[PDB]
Amino acid sequence: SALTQPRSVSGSLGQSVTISCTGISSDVGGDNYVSWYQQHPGKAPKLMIYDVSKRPSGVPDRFSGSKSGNTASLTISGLQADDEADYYCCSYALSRVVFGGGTMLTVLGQPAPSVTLFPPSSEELQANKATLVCLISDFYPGAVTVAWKSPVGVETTTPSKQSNNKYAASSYLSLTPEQWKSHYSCQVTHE
Amino acid sequence: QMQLVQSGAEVKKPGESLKISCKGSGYTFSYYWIGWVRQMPGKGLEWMGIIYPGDSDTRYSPSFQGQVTISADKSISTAYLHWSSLKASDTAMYYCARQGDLGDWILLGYWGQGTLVTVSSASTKGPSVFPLKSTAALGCLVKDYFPEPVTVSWNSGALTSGVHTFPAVLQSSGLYSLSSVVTVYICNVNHKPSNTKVDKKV
Amino acid sequence: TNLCPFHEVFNATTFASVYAWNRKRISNCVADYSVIYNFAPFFAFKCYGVSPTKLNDLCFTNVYADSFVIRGNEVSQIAPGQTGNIADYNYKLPDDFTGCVIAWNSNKLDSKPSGNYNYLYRLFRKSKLKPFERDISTEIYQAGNRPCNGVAGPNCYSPLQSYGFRPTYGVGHQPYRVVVLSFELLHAPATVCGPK
Repeated sequence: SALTQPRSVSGSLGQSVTISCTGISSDVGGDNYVSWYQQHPGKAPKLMIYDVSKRPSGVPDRFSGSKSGNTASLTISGLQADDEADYYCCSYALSRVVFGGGTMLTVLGQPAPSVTLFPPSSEELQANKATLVCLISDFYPGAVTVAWKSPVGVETTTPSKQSNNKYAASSYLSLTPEQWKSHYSCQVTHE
Repeated sequence: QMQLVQSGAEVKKPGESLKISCKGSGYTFSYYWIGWVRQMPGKGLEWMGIIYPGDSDTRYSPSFQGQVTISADKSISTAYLHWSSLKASDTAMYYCARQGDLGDWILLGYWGQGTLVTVSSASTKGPSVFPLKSTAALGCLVKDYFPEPVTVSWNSGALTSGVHTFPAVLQSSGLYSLSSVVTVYICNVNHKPSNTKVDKKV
Repeated sequence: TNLCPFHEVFNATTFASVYAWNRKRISNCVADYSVIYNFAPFFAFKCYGVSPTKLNDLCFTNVYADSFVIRGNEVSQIAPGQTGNIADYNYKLPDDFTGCVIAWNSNKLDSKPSGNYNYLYRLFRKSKLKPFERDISTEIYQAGNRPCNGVAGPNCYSPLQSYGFRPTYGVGHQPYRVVVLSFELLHAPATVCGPK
């Protein structure tokens, strides 16, 4: 069998959330072969629930679970910013472990973006290049819009490492030195 | 203490047949199962197999019955992944796991750091560094590098406060680009996939 | 027809305690026992009334797979006419048993280096179990004449003990899984057969 997991889920701080895991198997010897794993961006999985009627050591007591037929559930009694990570359920009843598709929990909490423009250096000009780097950080929402100033080779990434629960982004305007010296204002819009 | 470290990043081309390793310590590497888990970019985890270091009893998943073989050297407490005729689809962060004293023999209790395996042919190019009313924040601009596992530091690690390394940007040219700013200095770039280490000051 | 659920009984992750041996109703299938021969080097495959080789060329009315993990020094007790703690108080097969006993080592699966206490065995009971009987109770056994209650005492002890299987223990003390396939072949209708 294969486990299905709602790709995305949401919640609010202080409240609770539930995750569904359908496709649990069963064997002669037990039917509670369900476990849940947490994985932050850029880190390894961390077991949080095994033997759903039990919890590991060191895991907060707010991570409790319930079973309901071929489906299991995970309840986070109190959402916090440190819970914004993917959750994968596992079924290891038939000596073969099967993982789900993951559930990205996006907790809603306190929300402005800080922009800093860095002009190209002299080494870039000597190398026959000109790159204008535009930085964005200090914004909580996972969405930000960027523009360039006439209305404008530039790329940018929306997501970023949430070290202090604050998103970030950076843009790199790639242009030739002649086009850069012939003439800028990194325009950034946010909710 | 119980530790489980994996080999470093391995940038390889199709058909080089590399091998990843996992060095275990802090426990008896003879009675606890040891396996590997695959996680492709953006997708979820995938189980490959487990091995009992005591006897050569390997249990593989139906999807990895012959694509890769798991081995363990009980004399040095290490497990290995042996790839033969790698493919571009093998690009993924492979995580090692072990039994644990909590649950059943198959339950993965403790996990490792994970080794990044990149099967590509983008010339394995090295990065180029350029030192960047503001007075402020200083930084160093890095560009022209396909391998993602790049690290940037300042003063060999002496400056950490105010330092923030932001994600990279994979331009249409197939090369990444990132930046690092320090709130207020020599910036150190270490491109391990190419052994290209460079030091620059703003 | 549909294949037989020989999986979930052999390829299962954990089996059950001896005092809670599970039975899986196997009916309306094509029993291909060839998948068991190449499963593992079993320590015992004693079939009573039938030969292991000449087993895929017959039919059975209703076969029941009894799964339970026992200790090595007491695998000789899972057989007809045997006596002992597990034979008399946990799991007793009849003298007229017609089936196969499949036992193999499980130290690599059912034995942690800190003690697998999830496997329990009934040590004390006021009467011996009859063939194909189960006692999941957990009432304190009164050995003496003094009354007892829901709490242990000097003369009334707990009925279930734990086999602390560890990988360091020698043969005999290691865990050994058991699958007792009970056959019943007669003029009755056939629900499970072999691959023709």
